[PDB]
Amino acid sequence: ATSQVLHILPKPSYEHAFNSQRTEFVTTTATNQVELYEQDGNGWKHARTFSDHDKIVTCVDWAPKSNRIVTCSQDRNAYVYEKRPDGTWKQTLVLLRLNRAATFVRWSPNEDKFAVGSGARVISVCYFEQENDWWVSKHLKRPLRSTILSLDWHPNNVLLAAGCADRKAYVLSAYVRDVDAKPEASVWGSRLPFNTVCAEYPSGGWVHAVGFSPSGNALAYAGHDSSVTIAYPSAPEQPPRALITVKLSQLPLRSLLWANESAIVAAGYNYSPILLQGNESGWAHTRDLDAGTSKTEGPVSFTALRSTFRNMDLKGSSQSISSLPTVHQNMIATLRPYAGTPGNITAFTSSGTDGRVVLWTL
Amino acid sequence: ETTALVCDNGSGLVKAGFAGDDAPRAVFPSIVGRPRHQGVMVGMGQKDSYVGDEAQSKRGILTLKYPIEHGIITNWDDMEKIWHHTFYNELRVAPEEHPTLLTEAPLNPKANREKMTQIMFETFNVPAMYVAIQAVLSLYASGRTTGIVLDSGDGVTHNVPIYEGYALPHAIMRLDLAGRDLTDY
Amino acid sequence: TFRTLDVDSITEPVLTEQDIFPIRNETAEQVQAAVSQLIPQARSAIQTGNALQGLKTLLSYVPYGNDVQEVRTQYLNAFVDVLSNIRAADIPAFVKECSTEEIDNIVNFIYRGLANPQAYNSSVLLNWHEKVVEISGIGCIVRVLNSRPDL
Amino acid sequence: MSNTLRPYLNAVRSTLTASLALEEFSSEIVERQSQPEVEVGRSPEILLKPLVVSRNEQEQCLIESSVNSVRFSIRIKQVDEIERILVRKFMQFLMGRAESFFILRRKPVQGYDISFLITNYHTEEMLKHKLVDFIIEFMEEVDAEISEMKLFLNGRARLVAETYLSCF
Amino acid sequence: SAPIVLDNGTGFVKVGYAKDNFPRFQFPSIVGRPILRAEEKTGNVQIKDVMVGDEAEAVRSLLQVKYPMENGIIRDFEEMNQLWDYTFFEKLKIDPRGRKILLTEPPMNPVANREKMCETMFERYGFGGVYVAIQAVLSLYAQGLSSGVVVDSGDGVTHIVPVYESVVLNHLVGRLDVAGRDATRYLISLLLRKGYAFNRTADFETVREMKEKLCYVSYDLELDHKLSEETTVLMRNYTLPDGRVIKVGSERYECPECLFQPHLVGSEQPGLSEFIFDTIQAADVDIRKYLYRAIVLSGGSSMYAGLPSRLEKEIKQLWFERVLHGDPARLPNFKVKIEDAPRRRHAVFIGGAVLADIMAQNDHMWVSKAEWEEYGVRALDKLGPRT
Amino acid sequence: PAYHSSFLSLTDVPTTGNIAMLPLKTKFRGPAYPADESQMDIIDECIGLFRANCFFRNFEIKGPADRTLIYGTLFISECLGRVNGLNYRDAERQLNSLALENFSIPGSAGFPLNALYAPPLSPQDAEIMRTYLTQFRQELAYRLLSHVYATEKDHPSKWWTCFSKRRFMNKAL
Amino acid sequence: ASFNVPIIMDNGTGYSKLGYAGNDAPSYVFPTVIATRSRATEDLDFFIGNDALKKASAGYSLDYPIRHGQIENWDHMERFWQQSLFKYLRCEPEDHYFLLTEPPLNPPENRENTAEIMFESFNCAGLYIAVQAVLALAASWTSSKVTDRSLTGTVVDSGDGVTHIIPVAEGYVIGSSIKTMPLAGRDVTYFVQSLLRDRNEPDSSLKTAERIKEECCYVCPDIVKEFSRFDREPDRYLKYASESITGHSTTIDVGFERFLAPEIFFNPEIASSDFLTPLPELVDNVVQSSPIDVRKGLYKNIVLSGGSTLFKNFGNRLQRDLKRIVDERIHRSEMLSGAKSGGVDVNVISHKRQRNAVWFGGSLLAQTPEFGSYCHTKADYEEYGASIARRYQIFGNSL
Ligand SMILES: Nc1ncnc2c1ncn2[C@@H]1O[C@H](COP(=O)(O)OP(=O)(O)OP(=O)(O)O)[C@@H](O)[C@H]1O
Ligand SMILES: Nc1ncnc2c1ncn2[C@@H]1O[C@H](COP(=O)(O)OP(=O)(O)O)[C@@H](O)[C@H]1O
Ligand SMILES: Nc1ncnc2c1ncn2[C@@H]1O[C@H](COP(=O)(O)OP(=O)(O)O)[C@@H](O)[C@H]1O
Ligand SMILES: [Mg+2]
Ligand SMILES: [Mg+2]
Ligand SMILES: [Mg+2]
Repeated sequence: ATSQVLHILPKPSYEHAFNSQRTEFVTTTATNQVELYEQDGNGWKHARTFSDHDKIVTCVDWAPKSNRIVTCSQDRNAYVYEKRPDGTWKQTLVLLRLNRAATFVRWSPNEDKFAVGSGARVISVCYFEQENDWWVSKHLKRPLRSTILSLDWHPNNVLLAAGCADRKAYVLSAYVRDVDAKPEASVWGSRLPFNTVCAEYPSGGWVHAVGFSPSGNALAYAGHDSSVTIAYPSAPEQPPRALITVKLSQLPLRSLLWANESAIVAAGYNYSPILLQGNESGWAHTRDLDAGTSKTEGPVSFTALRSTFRNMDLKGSSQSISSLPTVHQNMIATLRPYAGTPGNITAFTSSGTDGRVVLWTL
Repeated sequence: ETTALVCDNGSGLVKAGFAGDDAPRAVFPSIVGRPRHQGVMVGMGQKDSYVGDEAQSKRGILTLKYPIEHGIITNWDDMEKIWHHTFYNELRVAPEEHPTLLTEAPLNPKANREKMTQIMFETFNVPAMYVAIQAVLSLYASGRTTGIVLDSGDGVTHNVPIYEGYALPHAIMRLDLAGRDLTDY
Repeated sequence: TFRTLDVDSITEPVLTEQDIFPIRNETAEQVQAAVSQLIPQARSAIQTGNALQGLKTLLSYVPYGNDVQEVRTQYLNAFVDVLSNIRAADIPAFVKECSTEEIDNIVNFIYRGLANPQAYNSSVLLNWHEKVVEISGIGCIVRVLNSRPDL
Repeated sequence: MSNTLRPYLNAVRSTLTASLALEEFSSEIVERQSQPEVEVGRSPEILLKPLVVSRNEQEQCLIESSVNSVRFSIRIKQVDEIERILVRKFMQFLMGRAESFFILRRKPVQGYDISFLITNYHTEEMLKHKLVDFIIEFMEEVDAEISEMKLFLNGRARLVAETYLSCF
Repeated sequence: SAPIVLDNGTGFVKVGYAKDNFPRFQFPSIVGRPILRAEEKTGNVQIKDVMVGDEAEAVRSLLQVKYPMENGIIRDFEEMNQLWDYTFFEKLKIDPRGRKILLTEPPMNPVANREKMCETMFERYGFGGVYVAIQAVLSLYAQGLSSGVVVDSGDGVTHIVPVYESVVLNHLVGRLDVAGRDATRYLISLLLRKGYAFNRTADFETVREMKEKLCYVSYDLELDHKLSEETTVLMRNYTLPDGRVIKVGSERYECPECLFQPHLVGSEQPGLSEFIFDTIQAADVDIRKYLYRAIVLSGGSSMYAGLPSRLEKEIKQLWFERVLHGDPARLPNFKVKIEDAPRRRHAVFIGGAVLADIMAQNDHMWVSKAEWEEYGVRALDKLGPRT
Repeated sequence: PAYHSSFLSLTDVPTTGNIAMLPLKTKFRGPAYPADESQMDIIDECIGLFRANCFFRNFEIKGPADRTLIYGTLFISECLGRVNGLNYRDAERQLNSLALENFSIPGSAGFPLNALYAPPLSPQDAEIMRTYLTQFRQELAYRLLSHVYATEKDHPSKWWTCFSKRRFMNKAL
Repeated sequence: ASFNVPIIMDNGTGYSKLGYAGNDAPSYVFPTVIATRSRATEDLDFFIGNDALKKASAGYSLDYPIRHGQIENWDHMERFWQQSLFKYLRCEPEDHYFLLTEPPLNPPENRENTAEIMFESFNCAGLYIAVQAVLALAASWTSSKVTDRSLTGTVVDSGDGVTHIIPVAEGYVIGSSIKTMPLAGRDVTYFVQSLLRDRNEPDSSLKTAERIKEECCYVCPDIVKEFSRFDREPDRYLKYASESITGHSTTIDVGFERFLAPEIFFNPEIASSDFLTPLPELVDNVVQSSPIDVRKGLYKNIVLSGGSTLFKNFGNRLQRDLKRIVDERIHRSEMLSGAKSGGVDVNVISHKRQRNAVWFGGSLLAQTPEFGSYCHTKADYEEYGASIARRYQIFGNSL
């Protein structure tokens, strides 16, 4: 493949999100600030910041249809941002009623409701009441046991894949009346009342991420044991047809994105993304998209010479510092789509603790 | 990080600037020239002495005289005036806010260096200062560790051979012939 | 006074290890008998100069649990002896001719053997660890970090 | 040093680089707060099993990991009690300046003499592919220092004995 | 049009109107006189005779700051008059005569302060209405609750008041003389431990922002002493607005500890949790659940990180130690729920805004100008006959 | 640091910008209203208090009279820095020449204390301020010269010129 | 059984005063400075005290281990202690009990380092750490026979590096009222040196400034009136004979410094902007922050301490200022209320042992039989570790 480094953030970024037109993107940093960036010719430049929160901002997600930004942070509060006609953005607090720090947020594919993961044993799902202009949260506390580490919606807009930190993968129905209509019968189930245990699957570690297939009839989750498991549901209260597990020889995976109806791209502490080709019969690692082991008479400038003396003085080597082969320098955060019709993705972006926002061109 | 003034009061020019700058931002001749005419004209606030570029520009009716002679200071009052000019009218930084870094030729008289540090501490109230050697700094700028450095400024020409780290103090040869003598010839 | 005497330990019962990992369906007597049957086969295989086959047979079943300490210690002693009775030059073929789960058990038990050096030989365990990490990769150690505490 | 500590040193290297897959995680019992989870040990569902690396009975490497923090304590050889006193004093001086080290504990865990503690932030900002390099480098250089300092003790004792005795 | 509401807190000033949700303007209650010291004193725009509010806190480098209000009461009143003038004349720039204002006041203030504040508001402004309400009832209004005990901790003084089913127990109102200012002073002392000295006036606001950004409330004392005794993870780096960085260690968890252990600042009064427990226990046996079941934090000083959890754990522990006498049999039969709404800092303002239109459209509920002038100071009894 | 002009308590005193038109006694020409000959005027008290004010490093202003006192202190520092090592007649010549020089005024770019001193309201106010400052510093220099040579004639007393290097408030004309 | 006499250490910023318990005077009062180079190895070529002072230009570079009361470099401190013990004090550490002193408001890390150095490098039988003040209160009372102990007052300990105002009530020290100004004899010495600098005197050595204080400086009521008096009175213009090294009869013409230097205590703005509260006002704040019942005792007995309080008219001026401020407050209350009162008196007390009150108090305290039980025994250190003395006790409450 081929990758282009979009920007070099000065600080680690655990999340990013692009607008529908892919014109400007929002990203988080280490502190309570949330950063905005816009294109400057061939590069990107700073746009504005948000200091509404008080503690470390955890996750940020952009709604492409309505062009809205939500932000859930460690301060147990959620802010929803909508741009004003003049150009500025209007903040709006959402009362999550949580007891611990939020961890992960996602917009529904219809963007009517958004679910919030949390370490307070619960998950908060919020919608908008036009009659009161209010956001109200509902707690999902029946089967949950540990911290929420990831979220994943379903194309039916009702099922919600929750990646818990109790070595068990969770799927729940987030259907709510007055917002969503009745959903069609699904392989996951048909009778879907609010807060019902759709499915439960085990793992060999904390479920860092979960993901439904583009067809919507599967789940893929990765534990902390560097193993990605692809689930194929059969019927309600019926064991899945096949639980394919692929075990790797690298660092544990972090986030999972579905390249197409039969391909999964996932990246973690290995500083690189991977690809999975297969079907119901099985799966296997296909290729290392990060070039693998690439290992990538003249005057000396004043800055270089000063650097050489500083390294010599503070050090005993005065040699090149890292020269790390992989494009990223630290653990990767997440993978999100960039362009293409559903089930047809060729470009997807990624962010990491090094601050690099590296687009990946399949 | 810890910016410090770097004043190299050479015998012909006074190159100055902050630490870490790519090139010095304050270069001007080390000349103090008083007028030598009656000056019946009144007004315009005619000063009693001009230093540096102003002296060079007004040299038509000024008695220019260098305050240093072959690296050795001989006009301490004039040199104090030049230092005041460098600190205030050219760099525009308070002396008591940044440390300074001076240079002097090898084998110079000890009283010269003693009075240099005495003035820069008692008068300008600088926090700290150091008196390096021109050859060592030239070795720094050359990006090497060994070699014999031939330094020849306006005042004096001197060679300080330096091996890896260590500098031999018995092989320092100093010759007074320099740019001023060449100009006189 | 009232600052001490913590109460948070009783009002909210924290999650305990059996809530995380699946419980052992087998009984204590059953696993004890299984190990007591497997070990002498391994010792006999060591005696007849077929240590690779003995280790393969001993690797088929692996016991665990918080009530099987003694039998687990005997199993570990037998495993350590079997592994130390293997020529070094034949290790890479053995490592390459294993499944991922078998290699996971091997690395787990050699690493537990490393924890008690006052009764074992650390050199052979370190050499095996080096070779398995070189061949299989780091995922084995990852699985070790994410294995059951009773293993 | 090396040519001598290959298997033990590489085992420590591999275990440490595998155990450094940290992550930002808040506190599950206190809100709007984040603490190193290895040191508190209140939520067992995020604490990986303790791991030990050894080469001989007097050398151990306790590796305790967690979701965000990793504590790594080692024992170094003390063949004779001279080396015992030297090691204790030297490692005390080493931990006395943990402010400028960022990966040290001011007091080691009991039964040991040093305990590193790599919280998330160190992996967040400081590139961590040479933290392990520093670890192994120290684990060999420390024995080097102990030997050299006992040589220096012998030398100074000889010098003072000669100085005292020559002035009769 | 709509009545105005004013919350003249000790460390901050908030103002707005009825039906509002968030404070329209907030700014420190500071007065800046010009001063020249050993600084650079860039002439940014100009220095006026008396600079107050946002301009004062922005140009604070070149001016000295005096706090008109201390311990919840006004010390010097001319500066506070300048403060009302600023707030009414440029913060809102609407200064009609005859509008209705709803003031605020902590419970056990001296009578003279409130009386002469009302006198100033009448004579110097000519407003046609006035009402002074306790911050606690406004905090109760903020969440719409009716029964329960609410604790308000601010910059000046921390007070707690129990209310059961629309009845304020005036004989059990609390007053703890430890607040954010004492915490800031203890932080300054704890920094003087290491060597840093903050004796200027702007340094007070600097260390206030430092405590805002870094300090946190401990949840387990011994655990944090162990952390600060063996590990260097607690060290934070803070850069002053002047540009200088300092090292902060155990000060982070030792600064707000004075709220729970007032003996650190030389206060004989019991800690926050102990005082809450005594206040709840002194009440009648019937309302004790609803006192325990609904405890609402309010005020800026309650925004300490990890404060609600420590408060709940400590109140449960103290109940266990004081009532059960060590018997753990009946511990799981206790229900305590501390409220931690995100805007508990502006709960007083929200309650005032609600009460502004709760009792509007009927002037015969509060005091008017004519009634004031013809019944003297004693006219100020229609508000409430509190003890 | 509490030392301040005794005329800050004056009432109905005229002013220009934010600088008081305090009375002054002088043989020069200017707008200052002559003061009583038996009193302790602004210039005399400023000269007397300079030797103690130049050592402080924290001054809080209470009114325009304090601004006048600060201006006087700045001029005294400048003169002490200039009068060093001269004669008597030469001292008066040099000080009069420097005082009559077209200096910087509040409201102009070159004024170092533009933050504290307000610009003049009207051009007439600007001109009256011009003449006030000229007269004030002329008389201040005259009084300083009278005081500093109170014992000899051919040399300034080193006790009174040892304050020349003292840089009062680090901000001066 | 019969133990050996305890040893009273003292490590001030400028001077260190060793000695023994029961003695009527310190055995050694020499500056806290160590000479050091940069066929004896460089490990041992170090001199301390007066020997270091004399051997200054012979090839050594002096350095002061203690500044502002807190020790920065540890090699210098440990070498200073070993040189003292094994050269001047002449004692075997393992058979004696030590009474170290160190200024309050120190980091616990410094105390931990001091304890571990003492119990490892030397490993004495026992080590006790006391606060520079306390001993001052102990030495305050002269005819201490059985009963006449004040046990309640204020100690204004002003020394070379830092000054401390510590109130004591019925023995116990009220921590919450402790406040410290970071100005002392050294800062005013630098001020005197700068004053000599501006007048371009022929000699401006720091020792010359110290001697100029020793026989010249005195406190004055106010600065402008003193300047006027100096202008009028011409016999206040002294010329101190210097004789630095070879400048025979190079008299230094002293001037306004004689009253400008001591005024820093009652006007701290001159020294620096780090502090701006005058000493009497700061003492007033300290007394007011104290509990109400002990204010009379705090005001009644004020004890001076340290070598920097020996200025003439220092106590008189301090008492005058404090009395004026307390009268102002009391009268303000009176006209607010409208009733007379008996008022409160102030008696600033100076005694015959002003210079070394801390040492004398330590010596008087160590002789008590109960002192031995309070020391840190070596068994306690070897059992509980090197952090046995880290819990800071006098100022502030732990946990
Ligand atoms: N997140 C936070 N962490 C720590 N302290 C905080 C935080 N937020 C606010 N504070 C403190 O709260 C104070 C502001 O409180 P506020 O001004 O609302 O009380 P107040 O209205 O003055 O009280 P009163 O009505 O009794 O006068 C500030 O001094 C600040 O120190
Ligand atoms: N390009 C040049 N060609 C010839 N002579 C030069 C040139 N540049 C400088 N010089 C001579 O060098 C002298 C300046 O030397 P300088 O670098 O100031 O030495 P220093 O700093 O030690 O005084 C001048 O007198 C000038 O005559
Ligand atoms: N007679 C004196 N008058 C004023 N200051 C003095 C006098 N003698 C000494 N000093 C200064 O006061 C300091 C206080 O003395 P001392 O208490 O021994 O010092 P330290 O505070 O370092 O323990 C001395 O170091 C010295 O700088
Ligand atoms: Mg040169
Ligand atoms: Mg309030
Ligand atoms: Mg002292």
